[PDB]
Amino acid sequence: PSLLKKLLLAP
Amino acid sequence: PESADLRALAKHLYDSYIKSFPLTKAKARAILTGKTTDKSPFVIYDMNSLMMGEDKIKEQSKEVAIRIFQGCQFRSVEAVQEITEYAKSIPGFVNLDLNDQVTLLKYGVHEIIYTMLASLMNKDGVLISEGQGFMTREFLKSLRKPFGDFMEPKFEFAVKFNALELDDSDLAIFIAVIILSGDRPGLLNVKPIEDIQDNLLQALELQLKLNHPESSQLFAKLLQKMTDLRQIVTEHVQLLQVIKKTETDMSLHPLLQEIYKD
Repeated sequence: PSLLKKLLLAP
Repeated sequence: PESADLRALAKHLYDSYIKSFPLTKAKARAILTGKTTDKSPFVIYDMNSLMMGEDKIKEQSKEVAIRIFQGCQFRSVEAVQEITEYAKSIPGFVNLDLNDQVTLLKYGVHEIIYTMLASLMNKDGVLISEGQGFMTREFLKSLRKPFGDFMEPKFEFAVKFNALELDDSDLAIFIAVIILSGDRPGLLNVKPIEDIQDNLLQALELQLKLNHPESSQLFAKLLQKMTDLRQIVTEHVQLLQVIKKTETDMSLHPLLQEIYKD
């Protein structure tokens, strides 16, 4: 899974 | 009118840059030139001073060159997270397709890392550990052959980039322009990215004309630095592949694994 995607979604 | 909106955009980006990046260029230059009331950074200039300062600026039994190289990689991880927070503040960015946001960061973060590293560098060394340490350029050059030239290209870029005398307000817009690059591989919807970038480029040109009125062709110089940064990242990726095909037992942080996956 994308760690960058997780960072992008964590407000 | 349009110009006033471009100044408001420049100011918004500056304010979000201040929110996202704890150690600004202004704060870093104050430390480097010794014009700050804070405690002086601990200077690492040889193996003995590394031993004395390592734990304070931070066990394992890895060779020194590998501990230094991997410490640089962990700083990169924190930088990726700060850059991601900054990107999310660029108007229009969070409304892009989420996979395109990932792509823009994957292919842009290292160019931004080099840009902001220059803020922490002079011809003689680099601030580390959020400004609490200073590692000399000569000491980094003294590391065993695979690692002795890992930082030198970054110093070479930084000395020339720092000669342009950009401030944090300039850098905020420059970094945003780089992130919003419509030519990254695999972008699904290029037009909205280019539209945002076109506006950021107009904001950058106006910023440089107002903030650097005597610096002829500074905008054109910065466009060329964007091209240079891509070549620098390419060379760095080549060195990493070498490091991987000659070194052993080198753990790579999972966030960097995602970014480097090609």
